[PDB]
Amino acid sequence: DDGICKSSDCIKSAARLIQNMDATTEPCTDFFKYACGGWLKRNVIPETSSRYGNFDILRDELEVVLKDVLQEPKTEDIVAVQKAKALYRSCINESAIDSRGGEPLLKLLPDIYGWPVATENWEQKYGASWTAEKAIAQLNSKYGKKVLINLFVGTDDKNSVNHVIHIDQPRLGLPSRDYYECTGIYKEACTAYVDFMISVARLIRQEERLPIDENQLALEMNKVMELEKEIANATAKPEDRNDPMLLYNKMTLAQIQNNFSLEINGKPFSWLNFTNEIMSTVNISITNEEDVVVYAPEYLTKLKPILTKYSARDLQNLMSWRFIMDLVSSLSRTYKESRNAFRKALYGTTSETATWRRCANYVNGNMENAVGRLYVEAAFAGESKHVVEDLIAQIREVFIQTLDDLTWMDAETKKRAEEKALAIKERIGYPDDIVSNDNKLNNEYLELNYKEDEYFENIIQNLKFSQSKQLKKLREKVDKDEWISGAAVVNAFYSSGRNQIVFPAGILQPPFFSAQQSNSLNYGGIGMVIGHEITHGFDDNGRNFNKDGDLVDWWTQQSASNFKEQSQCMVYQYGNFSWDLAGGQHLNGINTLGENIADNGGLGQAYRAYQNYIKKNGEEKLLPGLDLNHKQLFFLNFAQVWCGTYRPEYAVNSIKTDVHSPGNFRIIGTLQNSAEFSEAFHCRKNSYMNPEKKCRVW
Ligand SMILES: O=C(N[C@H]1CCS[C@H]2CCC[C@@H](C(=O)O)N2C1=O)[C@@H](S)Cc1ccccc1
Ligand SMILES: *[C@@H]1O[C@H](CO)[C@@H](O)[C@H](O)[C@H]1NC(C)=O
Ligand SMILES: *[C@@H]1O[C@H](CO)[C@@H](O)[C@H](O)[C@H]1NC(C)=O
Ligand SMILES: *[C@@H]1O[C@H](CO)[C@@H](O)[C@H](O)[C@H]1NC(C)=O
Ligand SMILES: *[C@@H]1O[C@H](CO)[C@@H](O)[C@H](O)[C@H]1NC(C)=O
Ligand SMILES: [Zn+2]
Repeated sequence: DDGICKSSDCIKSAARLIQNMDATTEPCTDFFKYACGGWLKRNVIPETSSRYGNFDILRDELEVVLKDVLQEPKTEDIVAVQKAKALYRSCINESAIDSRGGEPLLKLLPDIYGWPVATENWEQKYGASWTAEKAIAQLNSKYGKKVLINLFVGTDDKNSVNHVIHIDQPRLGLPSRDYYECTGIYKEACTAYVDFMISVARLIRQEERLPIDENQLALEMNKVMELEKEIANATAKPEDRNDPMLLYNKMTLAQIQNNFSLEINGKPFSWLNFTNEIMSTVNISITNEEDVVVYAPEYLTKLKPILTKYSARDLQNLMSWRFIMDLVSSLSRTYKESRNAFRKALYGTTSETATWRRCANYVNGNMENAVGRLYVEAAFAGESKHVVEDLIAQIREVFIQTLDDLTWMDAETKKRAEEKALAIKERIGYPDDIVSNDNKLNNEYLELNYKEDEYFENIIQNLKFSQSKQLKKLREKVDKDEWISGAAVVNAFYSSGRNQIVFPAGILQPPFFSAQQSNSLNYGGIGMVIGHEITHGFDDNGRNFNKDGDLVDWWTQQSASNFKEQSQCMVYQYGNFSWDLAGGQHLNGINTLGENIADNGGLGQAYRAYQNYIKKNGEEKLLPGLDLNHKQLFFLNFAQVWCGTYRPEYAVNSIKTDVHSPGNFRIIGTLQNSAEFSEAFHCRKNSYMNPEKKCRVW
């Protein structure tokens, strides 16, 4: 007995670890290169990917399973499954889609008050009866597209069992407000955006047999850009939306009318009319004392002088465009190709992913429980669920025990933190009844009826369905049994309004987890993920919500002040990271703070749980071909979760839009703060990976 594990499962783990690492790099100088340098040398980002790495590879591999389970009818399939497969088949039939051209979009445009640039005599046909209230509400209520003013039904932050109407600033056509500077690194994207507008307007006019005036098209679409630039500059930055206590402003609709008046197309904007135009689609009446949560009061105030300068036509040119730009990829090849330069500018990709991949993901996104059922029956093992349950119990207890060691909280706040940690609701794998209750699964989709030659009608039906569902919830209680993710997902989640952590079946696989892989690897993989999600209940957002999901302050003044002091260290740390792929720009340490807190706390929680495991059960057998002990393998597996790279165009995008740090800096930043990492690899003091100053929250 040489002490070495020689099982097939140890062999597969060892081979993967060996192939990804670059042992010629000193781990204490750059652990990203040490852990991932072999992967980087062997791989090139595919033409269809904006990012590539071990996470993206797992998602690509999950898509293969979805293809296998969606593409073949089975006699015993229940109606829910038949519908998912029919939807899939409608999506992959490009011949049927191509033969329809843009006709499905042409049929639809009268229902959204047209697109003026592709309409003759727009003012007479649609301007005559146009109102901002009706035009915005139509896009919202029927198609789920929120333009200018984002009104939605969501959970009440301060009463987690109830729903309430929210009003917020809208999303933009470009990835973030920064893009609307339209200079330097943003210039290509802005140019491509307007060219994309022009190209689609041109295609529609061609198919409608209208004359093309290239100068007129450019005049109108550049006016769309000038309008959206003003909208973008009026929106609040993410850094100014990160305190949920300050974001929550509840007031009546009468208050909203008194305090946020708008004059659009020369008409006073009626908030009550706007709200009822939306809620009437689900037979719900609204009066002026309805409570509303306004997340963006400053934005509405800034919108007043903006919208007085624009006509109904100018607004509808932007409003319909924001919907159309989403639809062209559901039309014929000619319409699909109009997006090529825009896609390359935002993502760097030169080709769309395989049709069957896009379609598998589309069906999974819209029928998550039907596809989840098919996925787990094909790919998810039995006892896995129970093993992960036990790992969650260990890490939950480690979090609670660590509270005693934390010197920056008083006893009262620690007790409240333990209360919340004990109340976190765990969801593992999949909801049992997507497999065991056919009636319930069929009835979830009963109102959907797909036609296999009508992909466009199918996706439009799905837009209407999911928006009707959302709006109808206004007077209903929150369903505590609902899962915040489908099972066929390679991710994990935390919900502060439900105080719920979820680990879908899709993430319960190597490198994160296998009942047959070494425990060092499981703790460094899924163990860290579990701690990450629990720690989200206590990050700069989650800490503001109590055990029942309510936005209520349970912190003493001193402990809250200390939380900000401790977390400020990480704001500065990650904000000092320069990203070469993003042109040398610095990460946003405020926007990534929550995820960085979760990374740093979660890895430590997982490590301490692994130490307790060894205390109780003894050391594991070593892996063959690796001169690394199991403490070292714990950190190596953590790091290899994040092996990957980015296209420069997408790095410019993600550094502004991603609330996570890039994988390489999740590795460097977290391990820089870990004394245990530097103990395991015997890093000299003030080596790059072992700075004397270390940040710590949880
Ligand atoms: O870090 C997370 N999840 C990531 C998963 C990698 S990709 C990343 C970048 C793009 C935006 C976003 C997306 O997947 O859409 N995203 C995520 O959610 C947390 S919450 C869950 C998790 C934590 C640690 C290991 C594995 C999972
Ligand atoms: C694709 O759609 C066309 C037109 O409806 C139909 O004739 C053809 O059989 C479909 N192909 C498949 C593989 O279902
Ligand atoms: C952007 O918005 C701010 C705040 O309303 C304003 O002061 C500034 O002039 C705006 N910039 C442009 C270019 O409109
Ligand atoms: C909203 O106002 C319009 C007139 O601009 C009116 O035709 C419509 O019936 C109103 N809708 C509701 C729900 O009151
Ligand atoms: C970098 O770190 C220093 C030291 O804490 C801090 O003062 C500075 O603001 C940080 N810079 C960024 C961009 O985060
Ligand atoms: Zn996270």
